[PDB]
Amino acid sequence: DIIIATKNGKVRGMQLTVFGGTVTAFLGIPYAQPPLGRLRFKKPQSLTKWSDIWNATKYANSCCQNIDQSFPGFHGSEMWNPNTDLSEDCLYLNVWIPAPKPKNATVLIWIYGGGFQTGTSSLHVYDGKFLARVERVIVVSMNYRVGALGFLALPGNPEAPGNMGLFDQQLALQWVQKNIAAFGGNPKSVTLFGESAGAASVSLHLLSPGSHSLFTRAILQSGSFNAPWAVTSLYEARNRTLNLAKLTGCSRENETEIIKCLRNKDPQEILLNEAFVVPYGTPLSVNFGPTVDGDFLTDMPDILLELGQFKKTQILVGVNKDEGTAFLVYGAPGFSKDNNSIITRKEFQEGLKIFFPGVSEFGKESILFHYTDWVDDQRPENYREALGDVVGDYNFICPALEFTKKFSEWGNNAFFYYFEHRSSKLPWPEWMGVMHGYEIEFVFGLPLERRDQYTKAEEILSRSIVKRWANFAKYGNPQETQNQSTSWPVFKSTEQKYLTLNTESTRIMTKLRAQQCRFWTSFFPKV
Ligand SMILES: COC[C@@H]1CCCN(CCNC(=O)c2cc3nn(CC4CCCCC4)cc3cc2Oc2ccc(F)cc2F)C1
Ligand SMILES: *[C@@H]1O[C@H](CO[C@@H]2O[C@@H](C)[C@@H](O)[C@@H](O)[C@@H]2O)[C@@H](O[C@@H]2O[C@H](CO)[C@@H](O)[C@H](O)[C@H]2NC(C)=O)[C@H](O)[C@H]1NC(C)=O
Ligand SMILES: *[C@@H]1O[C@H](CO[C@@H]2O[C@@H](C)[C@@H](O)[C@@H](O)[C@@H]2O)[C@@H](O[C@@H]2O[C@H](CO)[C@@H](O)[C@H](O)[C@H]2NC(C)=O)[C@H](O)[C@H]1NC(C)=O
Ligand SMILES: *[C@@H]1O[C@H](CO[C@@H]2O[C@@H](C)[C@@H](O)[C@@H](O)[C@@H]2O)[C@@H](O)[C@H](O)[C@H]1NC(C)=O
Ligand SMILES: *[C@@H]1O[C@H](CO)[C@@H](O)[C@H](O)[C@H]1NC(C)=O
Ligand SMILES: *[C@@H]1O[C@H](CO)[C@@H](O)[C@H](O)[C@H]1NC(C)=O
Ligand SMILES: *[C@@H]1O[C@H](CO)[C@@H](O)[C@H](O)[C@H]1NC(C)=O
Ligand SMILES: [Cl-]
Ligand SMILES: [Cl-]
Ligand SMILES: [Cl-]
Repeated sequence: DIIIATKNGKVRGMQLTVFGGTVTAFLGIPYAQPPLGRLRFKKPQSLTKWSDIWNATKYANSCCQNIDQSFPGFHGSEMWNPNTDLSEDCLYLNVWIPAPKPKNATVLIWIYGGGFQTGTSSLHVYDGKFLARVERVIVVSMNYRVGALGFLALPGNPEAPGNMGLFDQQLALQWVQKNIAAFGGNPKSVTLFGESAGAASVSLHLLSPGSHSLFTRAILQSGSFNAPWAVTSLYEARNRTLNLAKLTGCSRENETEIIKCLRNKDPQEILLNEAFVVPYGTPLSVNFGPTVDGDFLTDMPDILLELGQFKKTQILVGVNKDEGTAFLVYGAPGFSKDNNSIITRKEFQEGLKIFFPGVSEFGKESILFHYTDWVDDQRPENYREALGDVVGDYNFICPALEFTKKFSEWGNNAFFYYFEHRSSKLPWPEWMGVMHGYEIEFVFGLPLERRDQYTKAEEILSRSIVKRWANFAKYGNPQETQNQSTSWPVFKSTEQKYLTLNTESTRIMTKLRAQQCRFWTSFFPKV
C-alpha cells in the first residue's frame, strides 16, 4: 500500500508491473477547484485541502470537447478521442514514479495537443509508466480546459479573460513545484514536453513570466506558438466571443452580463455552437485558442521571440516528415483515407482555398507557383504530395524551424530533429507517410513492449529516442553515449544542423526545407 502526503491531503496510488519491474501510478490527482458554476470561464482557483485519503487509482474525467466523428469505428482516428467521461470537472493530473521510490528524480511533464479544442492526458499513447520504469524519471501529465471553456476571451474582463487552459497548465506546474519532492522528484529538474497544441503551449510557457520559475528545460514536438494557428488576435477573439453569444441567444450590452448568461448554458450548447463562431475557417479551425491577454502573455509573442524576451534554457525541437497529410482528409476535395487520393490541378487549387480561406487570389497563386514546378510533370501523385507539403510546411515545419533559429540566437543550446519513420502498425494509408502525431508513441516507449507487434528495429529506435529525451531532461544534452550513436549537434542559425530519426542510419543534415521556408517565412506573411 503506497500513500503519499501532499500539501493538500493524502493520496493513494497503485502498483503496475512493467518489464518485470514495478511502477507506482497516481492517476487522477485534482489540482484545482473544479471550474463549475460561477467559476466557468475564470482562471483556475486553488485547491481546498482534504483530510481523507484520495484514491488516485483511475484516470479522471476529460474536459468537455467536441469529438472527431469523421471515421466511426476506425482506430486511426478513434484512438485520439477521449477515453474517460467528459465533464467540466476535469482539472486533474497523473504521476508515474519509479519503484523503488527515487531519491531526487528528474521530472517530465506532458502537455497533450489537439488544436486547443480537444485532447486528454489519459490516452494510452501518453501512458507514462514505460518512461518511469526504463529511465527512472518521474512523468506527470495534466488535463486542461480546451475550446471555448478554456480560451473564450473578453480581453481585460476577468470573468472571461482568455488563456484559462494555459493557466490550468500553469497551476499544474506549480503543483509539481510544491508536491513532487514528496514523490521523490526534483523540483529543480523539470522538463516540459508536448506535441502540436501541446508543443505550442510549452513554447508559450517559455515566454510567460509566471512560468519562468516552474520548469527547467523544454521539448517541442511538431508545434510552436508562431505557427499560424496557435494565437488568436484580440480582434478575432472578440468577434468569436460575440458570435458565440449571438448563436446561444446570450448577446447583451454589458459584457459581464454576457458571461453571466453564458454561465447558465449547458456545455453541449456551448460545444455545438463553437464550430460556427468563425465565418470561413480552415478544417479543424482553432476557434478558441491562446490570446494576448496581458496576464499569461504580456505582448504579441512574435515580438517577445524577436527581442529575446523569454526563458534562457535549452530546447529540443522537432517535426515529422509528413506533418500535413493527416489534415487533407478533413476537407480537401479529392482526398480519402480509403484510396491513393490522386488529385488534379483543379483539385489542388480547390484545396488551397480550403486551407487558405482568407487569403487573396494572388497569395494562393504564389503557393501554387512555388510548389508546382515539377521534377516530372507526368508523375500522377504530384498534386497530392504538393498539397500535403504545403499544409505541413506552412503550419508546422517552417514555424518550428523559425522558432529554433530565433531562440538560439540568444545563446542557448537548441537541438532539432526530423522524425522520418512510419510506424509498421500504422492504420492510415501509405500515401500519408510519416504522420503528424505518430512519433509520440516512440517517445513514450510503446515499441519497447515486445507484445505490441512492433518490429525489432522500432524497439531499438524507441529505446534510443527514450534515452536521448531522458538525457536531455536530466542533463540538457540529447545524446546516447553508450551505443556508438551519432552525436546530436547543437542547432545554430548559421549552420542549422539537425538530426534525423529513423530505424536505419541516423544522419546529420543542414537547412531543412530551406527553399520552402524562405517562401513561407519571408514572402508569404506580406500577402
Ligand atoms: C490530425 O487529424 C488526424 C489525427 C491523426 C494524428 C493526430 N490527431 C490526434 C491529435 N490531434 C491533432 O493532432 C490536431 C491538430 C490540429 N492542428 N490544427 C490547426 C491547423 C488546422 C488546419 C491544418 C493545419 C493545422 C487543428 C488541430 C486539431 C487536432 O485535433 C483534432 C480535433 C478534432 C478532430 F475532429 C480531429 C483532430 F485531429 C488525429
Ligand atoms: C465577425 O463576425 C460576423 C458575424 O457573422 C457570423 O456568421 C455566422 C456564420 C455565425 O457565426 C454568426 O454567429 C455570426 O453572425 C461576420 O459577419 C459575416 O461576414 C461574412 C464575410 O466576412 C459575410 O458573408 C456574412 O454575411 C456575415 N454575416 C453576418 C450575419 O453579418 C464578420 O465578417 C466577422 N468579422 C470578420 C472580420 O471576419
Ligand atoms: C477517392 O475517394 C474520394 C472520396 O469518395 C468517397 O470515398 C471512396 C473511397 C468511395 O467510397 C466513394 O464512393 C466515396 O464518394 C473520391 O472523391 C469523390 O469523387 C466523387 C465522384 O467522382 C465526387 O462527386 C465527390 O465530390 C468526391 N468526394 C470528395 C470528398 O472529394 C475520389 O474521387 C477518389 N479518388 C480516387 C483516385 O480513387
Ligand atoms: C536535489 O538536487 C538539487 C539540485 O538539482 C540539480 O541542480 C538543478 C539546478 C538542475 O540542473 C538539476 O537538473 C540538477 O539535478 C539539490 O539542490 C537538492 O537539495 C537535492 N535534494 C535532495 C537530494 O533531496
Ligand atoms: C480507497 O480504497 C480502499 C480499498 O482499497 C477503501 O478502503 C477506501 O474506502 C477507498 N476510498 C474511497 C472509495 O474513497
Ligand atoms: C455590468 O454589470 C456588472 C455586474 O453587475 C457591474 O458590476 C458593472 O458595473 C456593469 N457595467 C456597466 C457598464 O453597465
Ligand atoms: C544499446 O545496445 C544494446 C545492445 O547492444 C541494447 O539492448 C540497448 O537497449 C541499447 N541502449 C540504448 C540506450 O539505445
Ligand atoms: Cl458534459
Ligand atoms: Cl501539370
Ligand atoms: Cl539557408
